[PDB]
Amino acid sequence: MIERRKIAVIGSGQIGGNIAYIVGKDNLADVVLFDIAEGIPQGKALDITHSMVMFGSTSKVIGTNDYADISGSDVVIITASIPGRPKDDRSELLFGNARILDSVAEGVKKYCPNAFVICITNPLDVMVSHFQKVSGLPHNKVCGMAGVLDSSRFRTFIAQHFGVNASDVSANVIGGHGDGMVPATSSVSVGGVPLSSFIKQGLITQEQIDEIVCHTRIAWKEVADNLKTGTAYFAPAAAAVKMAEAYLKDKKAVVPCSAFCSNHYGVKGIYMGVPTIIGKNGVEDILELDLTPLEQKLLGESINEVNTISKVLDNAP
Amino acid sequence: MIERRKIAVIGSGQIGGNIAYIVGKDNLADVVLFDIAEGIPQGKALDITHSMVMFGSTSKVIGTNDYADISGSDVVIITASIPGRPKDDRSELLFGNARILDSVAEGVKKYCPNAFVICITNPLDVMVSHFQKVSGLPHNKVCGMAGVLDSSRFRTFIAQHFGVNASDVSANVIGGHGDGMVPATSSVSVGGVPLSSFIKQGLITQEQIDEIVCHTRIAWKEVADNLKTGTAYFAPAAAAVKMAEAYLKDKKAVVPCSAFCSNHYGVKGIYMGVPTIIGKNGVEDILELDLTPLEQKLLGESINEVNTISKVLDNAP
Amino acid sequence: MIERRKIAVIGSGQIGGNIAYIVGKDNLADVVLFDIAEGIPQGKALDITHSMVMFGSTSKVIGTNDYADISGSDVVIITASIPGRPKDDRSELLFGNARILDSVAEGVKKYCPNAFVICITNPLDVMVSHFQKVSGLPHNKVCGMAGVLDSSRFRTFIAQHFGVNASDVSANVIGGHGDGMVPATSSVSVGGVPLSSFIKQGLITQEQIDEIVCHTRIAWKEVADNLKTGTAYFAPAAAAVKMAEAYLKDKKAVVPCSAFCSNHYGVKGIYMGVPTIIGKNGVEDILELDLTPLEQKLLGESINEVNTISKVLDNAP
Amino acid sequence: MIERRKIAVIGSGQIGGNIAYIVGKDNLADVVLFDIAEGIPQGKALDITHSMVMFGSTSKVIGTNDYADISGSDVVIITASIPGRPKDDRSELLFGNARILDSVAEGVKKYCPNAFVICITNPLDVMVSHFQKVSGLPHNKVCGMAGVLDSSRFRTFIAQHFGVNASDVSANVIGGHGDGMVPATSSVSVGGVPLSSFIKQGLITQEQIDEIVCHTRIAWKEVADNLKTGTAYFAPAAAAVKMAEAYLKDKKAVVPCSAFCSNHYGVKGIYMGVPTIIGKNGVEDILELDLTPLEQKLLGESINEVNTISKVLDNAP
Ligand SMILES: NC(=O)c1ccc[n+]([C@@H]2O[C@H](COP(=O)([O-])OP(=O)(O)OC[C@H]3O[C@@H](n4cnc5c(N)ncnc54)[C@H](O)[C@@H]3O)[C@@H](O)[C@H]2O)c1
Ligand SMILES: NC(=O)c1ccc[n+]([C@@H]2O[C@H](COP(=O)([O-])OP(=O)(O)OC[C@H]3O[C@@H](n4cnc5c(N)ncnc54)[C@H](O)[C@@H]3O)[C@@H](O)[C@H]2O)c1
Ligand SMILES: NC(=O)c1ccc[n+]([C@@H]2O[C@H](COP(=O)([O-])OP(=O)(O)OC[C@H]3O[C@@H](n4cnc5c(N)ncnc54)[C@H](O)[C@@H]3O)[C@@H](O)[C@H]2O)c1
Ligand SMILES: NC(=O)c1ccc[n+]([C@@H]2O[C@H](COP(=O)([O-])OP(=O)(O)OC[C@H]3O[C@@H](n4cnc5c(N)ncnc54)[C@H](O)[C@@H]3O)[C@@H](O)[C@H]2O)c1
Repeated sequence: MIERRKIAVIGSGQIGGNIAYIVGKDNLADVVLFDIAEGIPQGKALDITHSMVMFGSTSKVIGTNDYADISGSDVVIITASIPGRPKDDRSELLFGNARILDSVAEGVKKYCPNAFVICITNPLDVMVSHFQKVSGLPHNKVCGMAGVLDSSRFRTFIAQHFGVNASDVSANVIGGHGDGMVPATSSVSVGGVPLSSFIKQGLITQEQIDEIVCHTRIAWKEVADNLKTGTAYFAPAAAAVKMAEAYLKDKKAVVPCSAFCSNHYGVKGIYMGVPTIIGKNGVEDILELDLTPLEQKLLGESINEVNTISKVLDNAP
Repeated sequence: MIERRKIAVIGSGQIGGNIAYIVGKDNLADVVLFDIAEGIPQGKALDITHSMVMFGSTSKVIGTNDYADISGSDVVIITASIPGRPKDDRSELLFGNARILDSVAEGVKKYCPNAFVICITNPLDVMVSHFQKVSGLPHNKVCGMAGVLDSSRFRTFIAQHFGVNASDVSANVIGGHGDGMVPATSSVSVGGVPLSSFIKQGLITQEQIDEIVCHTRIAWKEVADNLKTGTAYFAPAAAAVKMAEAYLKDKKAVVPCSAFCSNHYGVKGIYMGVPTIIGKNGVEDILELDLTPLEQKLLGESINEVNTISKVLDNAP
Repeated sequence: MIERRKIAVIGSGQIGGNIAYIVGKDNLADVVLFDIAEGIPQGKALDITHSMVMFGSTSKVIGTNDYADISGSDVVIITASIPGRPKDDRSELLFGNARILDSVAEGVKKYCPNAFVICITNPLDVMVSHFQKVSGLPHNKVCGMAGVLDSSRFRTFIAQHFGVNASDVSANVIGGHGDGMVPATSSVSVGGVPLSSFIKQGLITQEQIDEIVCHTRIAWKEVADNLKTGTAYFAPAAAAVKMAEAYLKDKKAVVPCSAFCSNHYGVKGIYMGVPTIIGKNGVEDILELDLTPLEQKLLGESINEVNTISKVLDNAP
Repeated sequence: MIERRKIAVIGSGQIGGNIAYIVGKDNLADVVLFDIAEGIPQGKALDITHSMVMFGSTSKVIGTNDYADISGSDVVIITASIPGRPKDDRSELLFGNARILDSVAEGVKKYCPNAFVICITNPLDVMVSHFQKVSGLPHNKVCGMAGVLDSSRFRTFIAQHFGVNASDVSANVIGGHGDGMVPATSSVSVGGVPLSSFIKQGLITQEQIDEIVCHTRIAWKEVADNLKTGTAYFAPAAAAVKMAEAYLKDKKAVVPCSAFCSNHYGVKGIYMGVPTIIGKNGVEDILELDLTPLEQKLLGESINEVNTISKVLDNAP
């Protein structure tokens, strides 16, 4: 019997509200906006409900403070976080958000244990690992949104240099969602043309490539410093929706995200940004990029960052 | 010559940013986000720019505080306003927002005087009238967003009662965007069936229609009371986009909006909520609904409330 | 566990192929194109498959001659028919297509008895009734596409007169899909304005309305006489997809279609064109239009046509 | 002034009608369907017109046999051809179709000389060269659809092997649209990973790549053999629309098409399959792929086959 698709958004702040907005606009699923703050999800849900007829969507969007309402959710997107932007590093939110995810894990485990969980809450890679351990959900049904955002930024900056449609730039960011993230320049192409060729042709310099890599790594601060009252939320929301689409429509889409990687990239069981295939069984495979020796080292340094913050969490107050 | 469509969003707050998000997502046009507040429009533009590749759109979205950047704009959407939500009525911000729109009027007059202008700034009907006077733009190239939002709520509430797709409800709200808005119950139809028939069939009572009419007029408060930090912004943004679409696509679409009504509804030249036809020449026509004596009276009261508040603004002490 | 939606198209001729094309384009479902003609569905499926990447859809489209391949189909759309356009009346195909539907009913009953069946095969209303009797599927899970096509034509012609967007014209055609079909002028509106008002305003004449009614009734011949090699197929395909959308997305959409009507319009168990609500349980309700005495008589004459052709079939060779 | 976009489709057969269908569905532009055959374009235009309200599009679609009706066309797409499918090679219809394109050239030269012209008529590369010469239109405003169709098939077949979304495969086909097309295997990547890496990882063999390359070159026959009444038309139509989109939306999109290559791939001025950048000024650039010695040679052979057949047409007996 046909049932409507259902996405639960845990945390109805800046990102959560836009996710509901976009999901509703696309008629991808019904949405449940969950939050502990009185009135917030209810007001956003009512507002978004009014827009549905304008978009020609019959998606239902409700606000709640009750985990019972996320029962039967196909996808759970976790945006829940302590207030205030990070000053210097995403891991400043580590202790507070780990405790939030403990609570979220109990709600999910009880009401929708078969859901595909997409974590957004920072510090992303550590939070995803934490959520999986506490919730007990299968590794392939729990992942983190990060790579799509980082890679979209990487692709956009390359596209802005060459003056071409970013959809025609292929480019990946891998590793942890932090300073150590690795935009893999070696496997970048624009319409099938690699960066090495554009260098020979005189259309881009290595220094320009290095600036694009740097820009990608610290892009979050550029947005956050301009917004002042918080961090990026339009693109992170859009990225979460693309990931939800891949699962709900069984796309077998190649998606860079934080996934449990245990037989690739020289690691033996860790959550980190890698190119995955996402479909109706969640994370169905991981693909191995052709990394240079330098890039393999940078990835190693990224893995170290993830392990370091993970150990800090294991010795929390 | 093919040129990209260009939409200028004046005021990059809650509604302005959402308009930019959706316009870009749909690839309806390039977007210029204008604001006086430092950082805000640049930050949102950068964030939204990163999402464009996720949506498969090539729309360019930039942020600015320089009116020279809105030149050649096909459409201008004005959300600029002084801070703080309305208490009981929308017409408390009259003098401040009139002052803001003077600057916008001078900006548009200089850099894009052939633009279709859609005002959203409250108090809507007076602001629209004020902008046209100060700007000197043709009456048919200046209107206000209100009816689409109110009609959308009206359609939504009717649809919830009957348990049907709101897209299959036809319903209009006319008059001023305030407590004296007139949801024309006589114009209502659900897939060809009118409310009178549904009463006779016993599928809706007169008391329920009264509640729906009331809900529509006070719906803005229900949202604001729950958001607590401001007024509705997801649905108002979407409404403005639908109006922009009608213009840019030359749809000849029926759009309830605040337009210069010169020879309909017993008025000689006033900006108020009416069902217009919008195409490439702006407001191209106005339709005449079959209003009941009661609805004629309610609209008459609505017309007076506009002129009352309009004359107060003319008498600048 | 998330499974892809599946639509089976029985008959991969002119309409069938476009249905697959559009369903695939929209990524509404996977498609199985069934036909008895060797090579035809396979070639169309391969061709349409190549277009999927161009549309950004991951829909799978296959061609088959084996009813086993329609197992687990959520929706079955029946386009199967004997060759050649009708000369004067759709019922010329009655005897041949009744026998085809006997075969289709066995395939559906065995492999996907829980499917929502949308019949297109002419003579529509009699074929739908025939399919339901032979297949044994519930009345609410078997219907015929016709009203959406007839009403879209009716709406288009009205829209073409007034020079407005047809989406803003509300108008229904009811009764049998034949010469006796009833375009209900009484409940037509354009942006909430009834035709009676446009007559008073001098914008349309009753004779012009009568021509639009006639044009609607014989529209099929206008298309067919121009195509020469067959009858209309672009719009009928689009109409079938809208009906499939309503079921698969649980829209509660108001859809004029041939449905089993037993407590409305003065009939006690007959398939005929009526305004329905379609959702995940198929035909979930029928709505009652406000018909004039003249329109009630015309509907009576339509019912007689349907019964007459139905009796002819009951006394087949 | 906002004006509607306008696309003229010259030749309203299998491909032409599908282009009209999709353009209208997407509301990309108004459509003029031109043909010499009586009734055909009028019938399809009327049929497609009825579907517009179903799709929620206001695109106007008309049929004609008068070149004056294609005036002011932003894009012209040429499908006009003599009847009958190709036997073994596409270059059998040279003289007949060259004669047809003379008429189209004179029509476009008179009524819409600033139009972006996309030729589809076979033999593609020679027809494109012929049309530009006879029409006198700028080289950058005239191109041929081929590479998008071939690249789409190439991407699709690669994607089927790896079991991933074809949209996440980057792959180009260059050279002539014939047996000497060159699927550049060296340009292939699946989410950043190249075929060389997949070979090393043991996820694809060299023999399988050879089969995929072969499948791509002969794919047109597989479709034609199954359709039996003609050649592929769903995917070719969609390809032409994607090219029109790139122009009308000013996408700066990477489009493999038959373009005037003057200073790349070792040629001084010839129409052949190359990766172009298409925007509002037509073909705005050409990208240089890193071809292997073998691929350079295969492309060289392809270039000769164009000039061979091109010189045969220059020598009109
Ligand atoms: N992965 C990424 O790439 C990425 C990108 C941007 C932002 N982020 C992160 O996403 C998170 C959300 O960002 P935002 O701007 O939407 O934050 P926000 O402050 O706007 O929203 C957070 C919401 O979480 C709610 N919340 C707090 N405690 C909760 C609990 N116990 N249960 C449920 N809800 C609770 C709050 O009420 C608030 O509405 C942040 O941690 C941010 O750093 C991640
Ligand atoms: N018509 C309707 O139905 C409707 C519905 C909802 C809200 N509104 C109204 O729309 C307006 C905007 O709502 P919001 O929530 O986006 O407000 P907001 O406070 O979030 O945004 C207003 C923006 O205007 C900017 N601004 C201030 N002075 C300016 C100037 N001189 N030039 C340019 N920009 C300036 C501010 O920096 C701010 O970013 C309000 O007046 C609100 O009452 C109307
Ligand atoms: N309901 C409506 O409003 C409406 C509108 C237009 C057309 N139609 C009808 O739809 C039907 C299809 O029209 P079309 O133009 O697509 O016809 P078509 O001739 O192009 O296609 C019919 C297909 O049915 C196949 N077929 C024949 N016998 C079969 C069997 N036993 N099992 C499976 N398939 C079989 C044929 O091989 C052929 O491919 C016609 O009867 C036509 O009158 C209905
Ligand atoms: N580039 C590619 O990859 C590709 C792929 C498939 C097909 N094709 C080619 O595209 C062309 C069209 O294919 P189709 O299946 O649509 O063919 P079709 O026979 O279905 O349609 C051709 C149309 O051209 C019309 N026509 C004939 N003479 C004309 C004239 N002087 N002016 C205007 N119109 C005229 C005919 O009436 C007919 O409707 C063929 O040449 C085919 O080989 C190219």
